[PDB]
Amino acid sequence: GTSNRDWWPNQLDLSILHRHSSLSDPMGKDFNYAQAFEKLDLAAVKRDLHALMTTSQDWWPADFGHYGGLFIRMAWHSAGTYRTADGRGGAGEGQQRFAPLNSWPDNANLDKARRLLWPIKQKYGRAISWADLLILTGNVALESMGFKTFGFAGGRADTWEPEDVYWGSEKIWLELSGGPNSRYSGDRQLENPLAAVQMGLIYVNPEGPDGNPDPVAAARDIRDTFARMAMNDEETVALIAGGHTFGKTHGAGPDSNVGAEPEAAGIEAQGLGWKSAYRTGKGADAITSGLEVTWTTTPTQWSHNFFENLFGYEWELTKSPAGAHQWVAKGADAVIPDAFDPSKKHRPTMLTTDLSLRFDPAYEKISRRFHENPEQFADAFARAWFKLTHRDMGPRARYLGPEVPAEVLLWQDPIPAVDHPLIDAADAAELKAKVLASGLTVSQLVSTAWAAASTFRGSDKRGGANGARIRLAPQKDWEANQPEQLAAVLETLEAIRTAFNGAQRGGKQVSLADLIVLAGCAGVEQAAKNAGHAVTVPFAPGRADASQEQTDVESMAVLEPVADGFRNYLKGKYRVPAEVLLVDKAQLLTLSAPEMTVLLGGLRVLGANVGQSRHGVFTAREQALTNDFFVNLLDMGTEWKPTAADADVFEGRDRATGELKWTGTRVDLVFGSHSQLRALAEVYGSADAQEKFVRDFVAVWNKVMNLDRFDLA
Amino acid sequence: GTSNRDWWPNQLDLSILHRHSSLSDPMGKDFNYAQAFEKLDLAAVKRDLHALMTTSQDWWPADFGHYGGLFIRMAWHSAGTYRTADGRGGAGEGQQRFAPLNSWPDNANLDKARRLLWPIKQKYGRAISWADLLILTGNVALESMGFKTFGFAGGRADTWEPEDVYWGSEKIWLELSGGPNSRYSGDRQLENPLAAVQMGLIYVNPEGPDGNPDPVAAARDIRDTFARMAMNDEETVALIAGGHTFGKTHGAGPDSNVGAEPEAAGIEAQGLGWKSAYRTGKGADAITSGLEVTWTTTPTQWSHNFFENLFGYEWELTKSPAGAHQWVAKGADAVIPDAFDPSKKHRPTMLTTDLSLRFDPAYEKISRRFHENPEQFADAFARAWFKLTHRDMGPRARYLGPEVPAEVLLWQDPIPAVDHPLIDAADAAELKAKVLASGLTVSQLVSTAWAAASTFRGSDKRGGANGARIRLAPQKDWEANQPEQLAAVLETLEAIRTAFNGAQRGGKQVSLADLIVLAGCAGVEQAAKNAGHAVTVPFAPGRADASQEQTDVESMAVLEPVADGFRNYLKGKYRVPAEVLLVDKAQLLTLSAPEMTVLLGGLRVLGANVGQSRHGVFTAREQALTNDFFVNLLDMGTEWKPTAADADVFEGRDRATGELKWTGTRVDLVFGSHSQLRALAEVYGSADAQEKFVRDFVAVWNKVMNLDRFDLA
Ligand code: HEM
Ligand code: HEM
Ligand SMILES: [Cl-]
Ligand SMILES: [Cl-]
Ligand code: NA
Ligand code: NA
Repeated sequence: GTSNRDWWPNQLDLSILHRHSSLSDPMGKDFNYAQAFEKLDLAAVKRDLHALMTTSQDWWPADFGHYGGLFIRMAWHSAGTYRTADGRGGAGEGQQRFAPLNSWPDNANLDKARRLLWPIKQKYGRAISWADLLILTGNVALESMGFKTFGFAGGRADTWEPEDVYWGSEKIWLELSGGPNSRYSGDRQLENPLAAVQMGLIYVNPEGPDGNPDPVAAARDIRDTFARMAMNDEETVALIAGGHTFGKTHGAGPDSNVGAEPEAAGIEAQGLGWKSAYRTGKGADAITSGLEVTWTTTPTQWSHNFFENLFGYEWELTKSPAGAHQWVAKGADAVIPDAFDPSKKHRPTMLTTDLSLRFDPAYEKISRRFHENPEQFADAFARAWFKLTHRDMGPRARYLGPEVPAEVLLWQDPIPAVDHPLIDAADAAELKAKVLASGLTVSQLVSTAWAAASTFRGSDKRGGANGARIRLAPQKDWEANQPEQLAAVLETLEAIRTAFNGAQRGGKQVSLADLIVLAGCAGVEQAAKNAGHAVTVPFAPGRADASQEQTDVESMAVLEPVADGFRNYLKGKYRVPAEVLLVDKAQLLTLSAPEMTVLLGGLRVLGANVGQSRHGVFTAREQALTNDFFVNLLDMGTEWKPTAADADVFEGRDRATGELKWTGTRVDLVFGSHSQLRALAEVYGSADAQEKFVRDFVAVWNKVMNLDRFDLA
Repeated sequence: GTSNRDWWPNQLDLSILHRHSSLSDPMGKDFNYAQAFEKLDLAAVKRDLHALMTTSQDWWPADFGHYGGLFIRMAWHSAGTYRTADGRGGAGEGQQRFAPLNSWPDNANLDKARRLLWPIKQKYGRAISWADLLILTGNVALESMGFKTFGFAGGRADTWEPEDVYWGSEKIWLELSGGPNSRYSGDRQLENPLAAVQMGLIYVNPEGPDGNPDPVAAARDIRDTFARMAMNDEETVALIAGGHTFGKTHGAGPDSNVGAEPEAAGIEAQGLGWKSAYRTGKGADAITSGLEVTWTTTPTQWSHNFFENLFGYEWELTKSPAGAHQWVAKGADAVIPDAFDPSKKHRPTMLTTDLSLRFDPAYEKISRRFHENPEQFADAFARAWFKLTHRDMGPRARYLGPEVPAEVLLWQDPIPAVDHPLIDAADAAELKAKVLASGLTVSQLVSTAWAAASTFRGSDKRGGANGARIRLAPQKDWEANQPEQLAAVLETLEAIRTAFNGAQRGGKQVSLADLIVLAGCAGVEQAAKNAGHAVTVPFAPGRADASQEQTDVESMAVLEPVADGFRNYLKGKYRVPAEVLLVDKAQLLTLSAPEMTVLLGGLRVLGANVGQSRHGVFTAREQALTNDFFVNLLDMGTEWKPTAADADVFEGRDRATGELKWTGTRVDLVFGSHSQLRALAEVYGSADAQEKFVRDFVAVWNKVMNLDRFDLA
């Protein structure tokens, strides 16, 4: 059946903005997962999970009699698709159970692990999400084997369809680099926003870079991918050594014995895949990655044997039974247990990528300290495992249940507690009046609040106006934020705040974060008034102000908007058309197409553009909140042509006279071109639409202002 | 960016069932288009449309000074995508303004027509939909030019994204037959459900079949395609001769002058396409189809000149200026006006397909009769134009405004008025009790009501339980409907009805239509009681019984379910996998994936299967309303394999014992395979879900029972 994507393969795609509708959701519209989880008997689930670890099923027999390793692997893959560049991936939505992740080659046989979990998911039903369960299972596996975890938070609600993520352009699973859709260029530079070396891998190739078994060069790939998942050297060493304390790899026979991945398998396979023709197909004969490595003498017990072996032996290159490169300690005795035959033992083995921890010089220092000081290794691994599995969960206010760690970590972008009464409605009105009396303009007010709030991304729930991090490094100096203009606005708002707080009794105070938002609300109210409409913009206090010391500057970098079509801003020149970047930003802000459309057309005429550019400012009453953008954009009396200077800027001239009326960018003019967006623009540009425009604009503005307000959830 | 569709191109696609969400819709959730239209001043819109007809715009100058022809073509094409096979296409959703239809070659320059309408759309806003406006504008064009229409109904709500329609498999626009994705096979047999001869055409090729200019062979294609659009010979001759009484074609220069269609055009084209490099590119120089024909001496006025010319001359084959085949009148004088130069005239011309109306023997008889009796021609064309443009609108209860024709037509599948008091809640309880006392079983009561109601399709809003057409030819004899069992149930229900109606005072009576549905309700109630649950199923009376004479048997044939996954029924063997057919039927029924899931799992355990098949009946308590289907389908204790006899039937055996537990079809087992469906099955198969399953099932049941109930909208 030929589709629109087939006829017009480069048209913009809006269906990313309408995923996750009420239509696809089997739960009622009022279902609240946090309420369900908060009444779950978590202790009882964990007891069930404990028992499962050593209850072997014949259709996928447990190695060593214990599923713990398989489950740690499962939970680390659940979390391990995360990319800091856009916050997509991670464990937070349980996406491992949907395409394409359920069928990535790095997730081979995790379909078995997920299936083992069904009886428990079934027992507790909607009170524990799959997303929570994958992670909880990994924790319980660690605990069952003697490892003390740092804690666990619930609150990952399940999702019901695949997320739309760019995982790369290769059309072949695992394609080595250098092909026609290579994700590398230059001196081994991986394209943003990717965080893996080959399509269908979690991070790196366990045999080495493009299969070359050189630990040193494999370390460079480890470091790069891990950094693109927000982990530094110490965290990376702790995570890899920690995880490979447990279990084993599977490569009992040649890879060609393994059949179709789950999305390709027959219907009778009932959602499982990688069925193997090698011997029994499972257990002692299992083939997963094609490597055959068991790291430690006690694969079902926490120990410090991974570093004892890594440093204690000299290693030589050998091949698994499937032909993959791996390493053996030939000088060793057969000290490693066999997974099923109590009468067999094996020599110690390692992956290329494990040897990286000893032969990369920066890693060796850390490895050695963890070898000599295994308590430091256990503490690091516990912290990094928590971070790994909670990195995309958002503000601590979303964390549920009795096991949440009390320690506040810098990576969580922490917000201080509020310990004082909040402003009320009359106070908000008085502050809005003081703000407008200061001389700050509609444009200044709207721009500053937009800049503060629109760093939010729903992918990992980082960013937003809570914290007032706009006033701190590095946000204050981001080019999009107009650093000198922003400094003048913030100074005036801070003086207002100081005056208001100084006049209060009884501990009542307003935060700067709240005032930035409220002042943007005043700007929108005044814009509506400029257009002859009295409206009240809703405003919810309770934001707090974070300090510089509570703000990791390096980790904030990935939130910098380099493209923000809402402010007609592009930091430099990109391969991807600006309209594509606009939809991407909309998806991250959780906006539908209609909400995107209303919001942009309003911001244009409020003076939100960076630099006060006239591009898209299709009004003669700037700073009045009207539907002028759409009425003028859709006026057939105006003809548009790309400029000679810049093919991405367009001039709109009167069709009869040739007089120049407006200029625009691709972001502006897509609303008059794309057939779905233009149908939207038509609604808002019609003669009956002034009231609808204003209401829908105020509603989306308020949505944006509240994106990180999980304290009010 | 590689997608799931790329990796797994034949995996089932559920996003068709979650199109048209509240997310993509710019109107608020409570917007009611019928209420908006009812307050429109239709007389005012029509005056603006009359003015527009002769308000020529320089960017697309009106032929003969009058856009009427262009607009009739625009309306005919809006309605002309309709296929009786599935009810998809047609004018009823305004899909002409979206991909792919906005860019079909046959809709070239209709983007201009649509744009001429924007000032009117804009003026009236939400009170007139694009979908209604296209049709209204065609009617007003006809009226402007002297032709009295039969009527007009409003009520076509706009839609906001492309509908998912199978338009064929060709990957080349306009591809001639016999290619790798040929829509023809055999003795020119067009594949169902298609109703056009080439990809991107409305019906036929105006040059002739695959471009060969034989009017007789063209006639065969006209007859077949028009019959696939629900028109017979009389209506087809009236429509083609009526339409080509007006206006002209456009082929002033070679097609190679015309540029990108709208979805491929640059952003500066602002939603328009087919920009031409030939001379001025418009007006006297216009290129649309490549043909250059003007049919009549008065192209802006209704006349009898089409048939005078058709019969009055002998025709010679010639070429337009673009090289296309067309016909010219032998020895004729230059009597046809030029569109722009009052000093030029032209000889009469015709398309191959116009000559079909004279050279096909059956058409010639009709054409002659219309030539001799032009009042018969006028009346038939009025009637046919109304049918054309309203065929997908559904029951008359949907028709809005002051111009709706009072005459009831056979094609509207008319339902008689109700002229008596309706049963109340006490009466409903009394009838449900008599139904349960009669001996009829849960399976019989559910099956019959399913059969009556599940004929509805939302594509053209035909079918459903109103009417009690299940008791008439041809529904009573459909294989899916189990004709002998159906007759036994109808006999018992009719005796209950007769007894009930005979005991009433005043004119209170229950229709058989209502009783069929009420009796199904009772069956679901009894099923829930069998499972130990106390459930009341909602019921809305008000259906009436249609007569056989109000039920066109040939037009009902296209509603026969040849595949009905909900009854585990497949009439024969199809190219398309049964799961694909299931989703297609769910889309027709307007169900989401969750609704499809709940409904199928319930139907299976209630005994709705055709033939009492055990396939999918995964319960030991048939006729009790439980979530057994899901709990058993997801039990990993059972292993599934395709049978030796039939690869599309599967056996579920105890994994440890080998004992046979169940059998299933692909429709059954897709719920345990497809990763989105299995996620849904899991919610309903969980230990906390029995009550939710029951409630959700009763809701979807009632939805299906009410699909055609536009008298309660
Ligand atoms: C450089 C990073 C890493 C590489 C290349 C990698 C590579 C692999 C490979 C190839 C397997 C074998 C899969 C099989 O054949 O069954 C695996 C197993 C395992 N990995 Fe990793 N690993 C990485 C990091 C991690 C991390 C961060 C964790 C967790 C903290 C982890 C935990 C495990 C566990 C527990 C297994 C055992 C699975 C079982 O017992 O079934 N690994 N690793
Ligand atoms: C066998 C069926 C038909 C064929 C093959 C056919 C073909 C065509 C073509 C090729 C054009 C020229 C397009 C252009 O170059 O501008 C056209 C124009 C038109 N047809 Fe048809 N047609 C069919 C049926 C219809 C019907 C059912 C109606 C309406 C009831 C219709 C009314 C129009 C009118 C009004 C125009 C004139 C457009 C103008 O003045 O711009 N035709 N037709
Ligand atoms: Cl994601
Ligand atoms: Cl459609
Ligand atoms: Na994420
Ligand atoms: Na339709």
